[PDB]
This record gives sequence, C-alpha cells and structure tokens, in this order.
Amino acid sequence: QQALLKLIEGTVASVPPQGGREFINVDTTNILFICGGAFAGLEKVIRQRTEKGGIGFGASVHSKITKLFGIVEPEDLIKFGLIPELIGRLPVIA
Amino acid sequence: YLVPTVIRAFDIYSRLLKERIVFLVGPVTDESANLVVAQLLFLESENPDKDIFFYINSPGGSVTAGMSIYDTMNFIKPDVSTLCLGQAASMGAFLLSAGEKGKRFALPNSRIMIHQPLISGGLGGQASDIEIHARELLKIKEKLNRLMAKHCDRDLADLERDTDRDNFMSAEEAKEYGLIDQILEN
Amino acid sequence: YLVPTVIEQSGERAFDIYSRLLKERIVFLVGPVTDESANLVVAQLLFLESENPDKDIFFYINSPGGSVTAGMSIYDTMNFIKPDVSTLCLGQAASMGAFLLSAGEKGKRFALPNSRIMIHQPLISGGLGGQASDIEIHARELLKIKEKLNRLMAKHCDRDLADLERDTDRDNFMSAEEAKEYGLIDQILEN
Amino acid sequence: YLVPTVIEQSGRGERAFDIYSRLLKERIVFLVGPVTDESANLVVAQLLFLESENPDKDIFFYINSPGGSVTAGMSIYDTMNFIKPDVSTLCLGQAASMGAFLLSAGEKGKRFALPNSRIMIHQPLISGGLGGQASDIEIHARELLKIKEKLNRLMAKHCDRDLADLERDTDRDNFMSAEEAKEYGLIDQILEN
Amino acid sequence: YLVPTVIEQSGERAFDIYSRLLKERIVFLVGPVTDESANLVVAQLLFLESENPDKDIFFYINSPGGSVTAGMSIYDTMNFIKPDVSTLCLGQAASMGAFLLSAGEKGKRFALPNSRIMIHQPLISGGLGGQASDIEIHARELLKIKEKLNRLMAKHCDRDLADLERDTDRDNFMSAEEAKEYGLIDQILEN
Amino acid sequence: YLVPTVIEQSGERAFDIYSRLLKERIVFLVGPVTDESANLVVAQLLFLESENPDKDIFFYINSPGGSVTAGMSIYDTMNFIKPDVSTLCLGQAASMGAFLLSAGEKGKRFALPNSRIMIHQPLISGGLGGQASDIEIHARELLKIKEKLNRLMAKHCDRDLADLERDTDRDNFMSAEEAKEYGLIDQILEN
Amino acid sequence: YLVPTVIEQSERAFDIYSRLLKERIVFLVGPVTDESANLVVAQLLFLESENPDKDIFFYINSPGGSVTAGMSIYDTMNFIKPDVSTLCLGQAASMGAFLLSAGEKGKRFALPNSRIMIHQPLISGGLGGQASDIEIHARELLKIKEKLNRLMAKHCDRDLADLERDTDRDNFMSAEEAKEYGLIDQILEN
Amino acid sequence: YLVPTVIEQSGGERAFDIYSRLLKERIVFLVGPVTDESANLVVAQLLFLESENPDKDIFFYINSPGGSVTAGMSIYDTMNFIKPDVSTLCLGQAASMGAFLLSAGEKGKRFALPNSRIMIHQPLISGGLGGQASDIEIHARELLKIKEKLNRLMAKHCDRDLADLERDTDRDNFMSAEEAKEYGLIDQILEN
Repeated sequence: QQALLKLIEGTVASVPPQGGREFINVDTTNILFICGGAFAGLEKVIRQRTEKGGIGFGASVHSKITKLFGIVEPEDLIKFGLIPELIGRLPVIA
Repeated sequence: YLVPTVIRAFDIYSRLLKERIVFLVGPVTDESANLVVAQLLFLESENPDKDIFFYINSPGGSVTAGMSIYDTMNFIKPDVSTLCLGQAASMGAFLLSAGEKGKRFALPNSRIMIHQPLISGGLGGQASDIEIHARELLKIKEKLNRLMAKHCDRDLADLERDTDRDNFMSAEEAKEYGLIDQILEN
Repeated sequence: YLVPTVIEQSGERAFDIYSRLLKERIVFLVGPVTDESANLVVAQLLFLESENPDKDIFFYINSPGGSVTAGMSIYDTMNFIKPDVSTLCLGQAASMGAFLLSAGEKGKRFALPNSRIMIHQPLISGGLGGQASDIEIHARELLKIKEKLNRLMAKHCDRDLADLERDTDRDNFMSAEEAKEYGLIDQILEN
Repeated sequence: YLVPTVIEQSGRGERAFDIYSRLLKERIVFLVGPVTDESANLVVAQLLFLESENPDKDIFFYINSPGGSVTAGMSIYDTMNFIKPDVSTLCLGQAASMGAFLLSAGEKGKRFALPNSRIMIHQPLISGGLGGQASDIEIHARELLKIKEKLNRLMAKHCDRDLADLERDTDRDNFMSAEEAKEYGLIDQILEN
Repeated sequence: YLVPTVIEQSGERAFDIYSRLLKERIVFLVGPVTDESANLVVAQLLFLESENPDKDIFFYINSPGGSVTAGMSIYDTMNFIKPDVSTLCLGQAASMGAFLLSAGEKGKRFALPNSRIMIHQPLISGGLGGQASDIEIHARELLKIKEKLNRLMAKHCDRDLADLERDTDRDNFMSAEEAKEYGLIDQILEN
Repeated sequence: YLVPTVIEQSGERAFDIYSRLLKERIVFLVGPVTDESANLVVAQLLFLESENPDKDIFFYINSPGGSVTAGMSIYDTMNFIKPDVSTLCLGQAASMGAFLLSAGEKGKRFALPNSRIMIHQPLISGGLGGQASDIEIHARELLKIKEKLNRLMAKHCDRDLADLERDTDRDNFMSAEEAKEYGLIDQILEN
Repeated sequence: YLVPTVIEQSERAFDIYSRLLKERIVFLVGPVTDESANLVVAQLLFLESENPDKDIFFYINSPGGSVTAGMSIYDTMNFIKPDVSTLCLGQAASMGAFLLSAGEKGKRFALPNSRIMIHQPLISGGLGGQASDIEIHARELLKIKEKLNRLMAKHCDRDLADLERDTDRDNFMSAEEAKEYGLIDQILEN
Repeated sequence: YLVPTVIEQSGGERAFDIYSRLLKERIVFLVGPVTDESANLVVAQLLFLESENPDKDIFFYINSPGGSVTAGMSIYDTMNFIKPDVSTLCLGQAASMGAFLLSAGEKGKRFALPNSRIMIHQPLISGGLGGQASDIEIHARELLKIKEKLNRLMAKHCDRDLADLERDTDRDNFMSAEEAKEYGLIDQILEN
C-alpha cells in the first residue's frame, strides 16, 4: 500500500527497456487507476459503526451486504486495513 | 460440575446466552440475581428489539434479589419471555409471572407455587426493632400480592387468599390463574 | 477428578472427554439429579437440537435418582425437542433415573446387561413441618406428584395405572430383562 | 457461580470477556453483597481505572448491598468523591446501611433507584467488638459515636437535610421505598424505562 | 496433586500426563470406584473404541473396590466395545477392582509381581433401614447381587459357582501367583 | 471474588485489574498483614524498583494490622529500595497498617478525608505458654518489639519517644486531620 | 502452593516440576497414596517411552504411606527398562525407605543430612468385624511384613534374619548408617 | 491471594506471575512454615537455577517461623550441593529451621534486613512420642541426635564452639540483626 502511494499519484517510474534488463522514465501522473476487491470483513465494521449503541441503563441501545457496502466510508476502510494515505488517493468509491 | 464446551469455544451456557437465553437456576441470591441482571443488560444492547428468553428453574430466594431481576426485566426495551422448567416457586413464580404478557410459558409437567413471603430477615432485638421489621415484611407482602394481581389480571383480594399458604399449581392451573399464558408441548 | 483431554482431527481441536462425547450427541446424567445437573442436561439437549434437529440424541443414565422437579425439567425437554432422545442405562437407573430411562423414545430405550433399574413412589419432595394446615398442603402435593409419576410411568410402559401403583409401592428392583418385560426399556445391549 | 463469557466485536476480530469485565468496559461498576475490604478495594480499583480511561465520562455504580464495613465503605466513598468523573449511583434490589450511604453519595442529580428497590438507613452497629477493660470499652464506644456522627453528618449533607433529621431517622432501621428515598433526598430519580 | 505436563512430538502438543497416556490407549482406575470415576472410565473406553475399534485398550487398576453399580457400568462397557480390554493390577485390585481385573479379555489379564488381589462377597450396596418390608427387599437385592457377582467371577475364572461361593465368603487375599492359579489373571509381568 | 479484566492499549494486553494498576506502580495492602500478603508487597516493591528505580511507588493501604514481622519485611523493603514509596490510607490504617502508612517517604504520606488511622502498642506476637522461663523470654521479646515500634513511630512522626509511649498505650483512633497534626501523614487528599 | 513457571529455550513455558520431568526427574514428596503413587507410575512409564536407555532419577522425600501404593511404584521401577536411580532428600521412611532401597544397585543415593528409617508395617487396614475377619487381616499383615523384610534383605544384601531384627521397631539411620546397612550405595556432597 | 502478573520485555513479551518473574532473576522465596511441599519447591528452584547458570549466585529470601527439620534439611543439602553460591537474606523473621537455613548461606553472603528478627532454639517434637516405652526411647534418642546435629551444624556456620550453641539454643533465643551478625548467623546487614 505504501509503495503504491507514489505510483498512483504522479511519479516517474523507472522500468526496464523492451530488451533484456538504459531504463525508461514513465510519468504516471495521467494514468487512471481502478482498484478493487472483495473486502469480505467490511460489513461487520460498517455494522459496528452504524449500530454502536451501548449497554446499561443510562446509555441508550441502538437498533440492529448491499446496504452496508452502499454506505461505506473511509473510517471503515481504515479499520478494515487500508491506510488513510491510500484511501485518499482513491477518491471515488463505487 | 463440569460445564461442557461447544464450538471460538464456548461453555454451553455462554453459547446459549449468545442465543439470548438467560437461566435462573436454583435459589435467587444477590450473586445469581446480579448475573441475570448483567445478562439482561448485556442482551438489551446486543439487540434492543429481539426477545430475551428467561428460563426459570428456581425454588425461590431473596425478595430484594428477585426485585433486581424484576425491575431489570421491566426496564429494558426488549420483551423478556419467561419459561418455567421443573419449578417456579416463590420469587421464581413471581419472576415467571413477570414475563411479557403473552410470552409467559411453562412446560407441561412443571410445578408453579405462589405464597406470601417468609422472613426477609430475622426479627430479633427489641420490640421496637421487631415492630419495624414486621411492618417492612407486611409492606413487602402487600407489594408482592399487588404486583402478582397485576400480572395475573386478578383482584388483590384473590392473591391475598391464594398466597396465604403454599399454593401449588400445575401448568394448566397456572394458566387458568393467570401466571402463564401458554403451555408448551412441541 | 481430572477429566482427560482428547484431540479431535478435523487442524486439531482439544476437548475434555465429555465435550468430545457431546460432539457425538452423547449426554450423560451421572449421579443425583439436582437443579444444576438437570439444567446441564437441558442445556445440552437444547444445544443438540439446534445443531441437528433430526439426528438422535443419546442420553446415558447412571443415576440413583434425585429431585422430581429437576428430573421433570429433563423429561419435558426430552419430549419437547424434535430429535428422538435414546436412553441407555449404565450401572443403575433408580427413581427419577428410571423415570427418565423409561421416558426415552419408544423403541430406543436401552440397558446394559448387568444394569439395575429400580422404580418406586417418591419420598419427601420437601419437608413437612409447620402447622397441620401446611402439612396437609404438602401431603396433597406429594400425592399429586405420586399419581403423576405413576401415570406417566404407566404410559411409558404400556401398563395399567393400577399396575404401577402396586409395583412402585416399595423399592422395586429389576434386572435389565425384568425391566424389558415390564416395559421400562425396549432392548438390552450386548455387543 | 459460572460467570458467562461474551464476545465484543472489534475490527475483524473478537475479544472474549466475562460479562462483568464486559460491563466494566461500559463504565459499569457493581457493588453486590456485603461491603468488605476485598469487595470495596475492587470497587476502588475499578473507579481508579475508569478515571484514567476517561476522566470526563460518567461512571455508573450499581449497588445491590445489605451494608458492610464502614471503613471499607469509606474507601469507596472517598474514591468516588476524589476522582474527576461523576459517579452515578443506582439502587438495584436494595441499598442498606453503607449501601444506602454510598447510594446517597452519588453525584447530586445522578442518584437513581429502580421502582421496587428498598433503601434502608440506620445508625452503625459494632464497628468492632468492645471487650477488654472498661478503659478499652470507653475508647471503642467513643470511636463508634464519632463514626455515628460522621455518617449522619455526611448523610445530612447528601440529602440536604438537617443533622437533627438524620439523627432521628437513623435511630432504628428506617426502610424506604424508592419514592420515600426520593422525597427524603437519598436519590434524585426513579427509573422506569 | 499437580499433574505433570508432557510434550508430544508430532509441531508439538502439550498434555497432562494422563491425557498423554490415554493417547496410548491406557485407562487408569485409581482409588475407589464411584459414579464419577466409573463414568470417566466408560467415557475413555467409548472414546478409544471410536479412535480404533481393533487395537487393544490397557486398563490399569489400582483400586480397593467401590460401588457395584458403578463397577458394572465399567464391566458392561468393557464387554460391549469391540476392542479387547487388557487389564493390569498395580498395587491392588480388591472387591470390584478384582472383579474388573478378572473381567479383562481372557489371556490378557495381568498383575505385577507384588500386587495384591482380594475377592469377597459384597457389603452393603445401600443401607437397610425403614420397615421390615423394606429391609426384606434390600436384603433380597443384595443376595441377587451376591449371586450375580459370584456367577460372573466363576465364569471369568473357569471355576464352579460353588468354589467362588466358598472363597468369597470372607476377604480372600491372593498374591499374583495365587490369583493366576485361581483364574483371576492370566500372566504375571516382570520385565 | 471475581477480579475484572481490563485491556491495555499499546496491540492489546489483557490484565486483571490489579496487575493493570501494578503497571502504574500501585501496590495494594488490603486486609490483614500476613507472611503471604506481606511477601507479595515485597515482591511488587522489588519488581517496581527494577522497572524504574527513580519513579515513585504508590502503596495503597487499607488494613486493620497484622503480624509485626510480616509488616517489618514490607517496612525494610520500603526503606531499602531506591524509589520513594508514597503511602495512601484508604478506609483504615490500623496497627502495622498505621506503621507502614507513617513509614512512607516524608512529604508523600497521604490519607483520604474520611479514613481512620489507629496506633497502638502490639498485642501477642505469639503465645506465652510453657514454663515461666519461656514466658519471661517471650515477654522480653514483646517489650523489645514494643520499644522498637514506638521508636520508629516517633522517628516517622518527628515526636519524642515519650509521646508515642503515652499515645500507643491504648487504641488511639485518629481522623486524617489528627493523623496529619500528629505526624503520621503529610497531606489529606480531596480532589 | 504456587508452583513457579520456567521457560525452556529450544520457547516453552513449564511449571517447574514438568520442567524437571523433562530432565527425567520424578519426585515422590509426602505420603505415598494411590494418587501420588499413580503419578509416579505414570511418570515412570512416560519416561521409559521417551528413552528406554537413559536413567530415571527418582527423588524421595517421604514419611511413608500405603504399602499397595508403594508396591505399584516398586513394580513399575523394576519392570521398566531404564535404571531408576533413587535419591533421599530430607527423609525416606517406611515405604519411602523401601523405594529408596529399591533403586538400581549402585545408583541409590542420599544427601548427607538425610534421615532414613525402616520398620515393620503398621495397619494396612483396620481389623474390625468378627474374630474370623481379624484372623484374616492379621494373616495378610504378616504376609506383607515377611514380603517387605524379604525384599529389603534382597536390596541390602543382608540375611532375612537381620531385617527382621532391625525392622521390629522404628530404626532411624543417618546416610552413613544406611550406606553401611545396604540401603544406599553412595552419599552425595558436591 | 491473587498473585500479580508482570510483563518481561525481551527480544516480544512474556507474561509471568511475579514470583516466576523473580525466579528468572535467581530469587527463591521461602515464606511461611517449612513443609515437605514448600521445601521441595525450594529444592526444585535451586536445582533449576544451577542448570540455568552454575556460576551465578542464587538469592534465597527467607521469611519463615520454622518448620520440619527433614524438610529444612532437604533445602540445606541442596544449598550445599549445588555449585552456585546461595546467598541468604532474612526478611521479617528467620526462626528455628528458618534461622538454620539463613546461617547455612554462603559465608560472606548471609544478609538480614535492619528490623528483621532471628531466633534460634533446640528442636521441639520431630514427631509424637506415643506407643510403648521402647518406642518412646527410640524417638527420644532420634530427637537428641537431631538436636546435636543441628547445634553442630549451627556452630560450624557461626564459627563458634558447640558448647556455645548448646547454651544459646536451650530456650528461644531472639536476636536483632546486629546480634545475629555478632553471633555469626549473618555476615552483613543491608540498609540501602
């Protein structure tokens, strides 16, 4: 995740030539990145955030896949396991 | 006793608590009553809307300890369904009748017994101290009969007669009386 | 007592040997029937129904008797839950232990060859002190229990209530063969 | 007794608690049964621990106790008053003797009782035996009277009453319903739902 | 007592030393035979049959005796389960301990050289109070047990019932050699 | 009693609440002073010195008294180890509990407002049976202890030995304010 | 008692007795009972399995106990292949002295200030009931008495007549006297 | 009692009870009466520590009123046998066999805290003296042999004559740390 931070945001990648191992300088500023995956443990986090509640008298107790993913926020992805620096570089969550 | 482990590994009672089943087994004491309260509080938060199943197999016990359960049952948002297993006597019958109306159950061969309280504490010391404790016991007696009469949709006068001496009831008699709503078979 | 630990192959899971046998749907009632020992049986019966409502539960009984109300919590749980509860007598099934043995699913009540089964009317379900009015009440409750137990026994055994009333008057000891002929068990296991 | 185990949900994993440790995580401290050096020190340890977890959030002190040692109850009492967070007190079942004292010692406006709870206040009994010589008995009688006055004075402060009222009312066991305790000044509110 | 922990090489698994020996199909009956100690033996015998129905089970006995019904739960389990149960006497096998020793698979009943084996008629299987009618019943049940134990002993030892009736009249102490000659054990181990 | 478990944030570590407070350098002396309870205090005082010799140790006292030799093991450990041991009276500090309270680092001896502090001459440090020669020996040892405790108390309180001899003759109960004026504590905490 | 925990480097956490069992040290401490004797047997059997050739070190600090329980240890010691070396710590009295003398000849040790006591057995069980029952139990006790003296005499390379004299009443011996008698082979110092 | 748990920092973390943590530092406690069980734990710890490091000192902290002689002798012989020096420290009290084991520490490494109490005395019953006069004679003789053995070993520890220990152990002889140092039971008194 840390290594990708500077590849997704504009850097100059130094990659081997078309032959066997002078390297090529590639400006990644305008390369569009689409990342994705099945964040299998992500629904539990969203439910923990949206249905916190409390235990005991004075406190008040709160009511209890498609719906949960549709309300995902960076707070969930951070608790899931992505780093804030990478989440902010993926501004559009579909 | 060795409490079996079932599959995270639970002891079988923690496993049943996960299903919202709370057991009151044996005498009602400060310690056994506070565990019921702790479980009732815990379950309300895990889900304020789902029913809690309070399984009772108890000969009775302390009134104040039973009242801590009783007030917790009435306070928490989720309905507390009560089931009589084996027996519900004295405060056990009180807590059985205290379940949510329409959700008070008994098993077919269970035994339900209601009676006026005994000593809530000794009556020693001076006649002035004995007077005080006698008055407190009478207030408790009236409070329990009044709450029982409310639970059973009966007159206070009926509970005063019927709790004078140990009144044993079958599940059918308890249903007719108004202590339980249904008798389970299968 | 030290309860041995056994390893289940699946990875591995370590169990005490009784939790291991519960995994095989074996529930033990050993020693006197008390509120605590009866509620563990009930908890295990409820748990096993949830795990598999269709598979048989094996209820191994080695008990001298105990509380009637505690035994009735087991009895009603056995009859309520969907899966058949097969009962096996090991060593002895006396008093409420014999009642729960006979309460197993008809056709699935077993005894080992040298087991001892004893049926009898109940003793004190609780003391009879206080005033003659209190003693009358407790005597009446004990008689109702006596009749209830004989009636349920007679149902289990396919016998007349009059037969159980005679036979439970005093401690009635039976071999596994006599219990089979009586109607308390269906089969005697050998191998 | 077997204390149930409950599972707390965190990120992608679960912490197993006994149900009382789980409720301590919610800032609920129980005082159940007699007040002893050991049961009082657990309350103190929990109160100290909770202050550090969050000095600003309220602590909920659930009381179901017939009474107990005065010195043990005073260790709780001074800890309640010392620590920064308000200690809300709730009466379950009963709050008698030092249990009623600690109930009344909760933060003013946050002292609660359940509807059918029983609250009893009374002068102290023996804080320790009075044997030995008449000189020793005199000393212990004087110490007991000082404690008696201290408890009535602190009770009167809690209840916004005159010391003379507490001296009358604690002469013999004074049992109160939650409503009577509210009118007296031992609690502020009665919970229903 | 503190039960030592031992490590099994496989990764590693930590056992208490008795669970480690159960892994080798060794079941101990140590001290009095009670419902609880007998049911652990039964649980272990059942467990070991499931692990391997064909391999022998080694049942080490160091017991002064105990309950007959508890001992019979072990006895019937030993005879029921498919694998042979070899029995070994350590220290002593007295009363039901001697019965269970003799109950081992014929040819696989062992004793250590300085062990002590004692056979005798049963004592009280329960008190004999109440009315003369109750005492008659319990006396009859005790006599039936007495005959059953002598009959099963005689079968184990390849002796006449009349021989066991003489020899169990009073406490009959035997060396390992005398027990071998009698027919209670098959071999005496040395090394 | 069930000792609550608390979680320390660091990963996470689960502690019992007393081990959690030991991590904050808080040592409790609760109830009677015995060889076992005194040695735990010593073990904790030693352990904390090694963790950080410069940081203060907080010794919370709620004790009616106890053995003198057990209290002296704490006392000498408090004085020996490099870090200052601050003492706090909760509920009560009586007899050796008051001694250990006064033994805290001067300027760091505290009491809560409603705590009770009691000082008195020692009672039996052990029975005085046997022969008059044995009774003489034990009476002499008790007097030496009495003088030692009054002398150390007088040192702690900046008072004359004659004052402690008067004041410890019979149970001398003090409020936190009286203990401060006497010289047993330095400050009274409120918030 | 709280049994300390120690860490073995290989890490594995042991209680200190399980750690010493890993080094083939078996303790018999206090009275010999069915339960304490069966733990010794379980440990002896376990150690033979781990290594049939290496010596087992059986540390004895015991006032005595049951004869049948002690005989379960004794027969296990003699049966298993590895030599069982015995060491007396503090005391080895009655069956404790018997098991001490039962160690492998040449490997029976005592510490310098240990106390070793040999004596005829006491009640192996009460002698109530009828005179016929008392006769039986008296005969069994005499057979045990003779068996123990005979095995002791074998251990010590002495005549049965010597053990019969010397075990008549409690016979206390220093480590040196036990060595001269034949109960132990060596006395350890460093 | 609840024994606190402490965390050791290493190369990771290991959780110990506080006594196992102190054993890791070669500290062995003898607290309360000397029994077969408490003495065998000391022996097990002494044996374990010798193996961990045969050259480093072992610190044997004693707070004990006394106890069984045979149990104390199992500790005593283990202390003398194992290669590493066993330093002894008196906390609170070292009485009877506790004083014996205190004096049994390595010469030059026997310590006491300033307000500790050290008491030496002849043994009491090592076991009852019932039965027949012949049995009582035997047990009386064994007790006298133990009495002489303890006085002889004490005299050796203290660099005193056997006659001095026989006088001084006749009745309970209580000593301050200073008196024990002058007597020869300890070498130094710790302050800071």
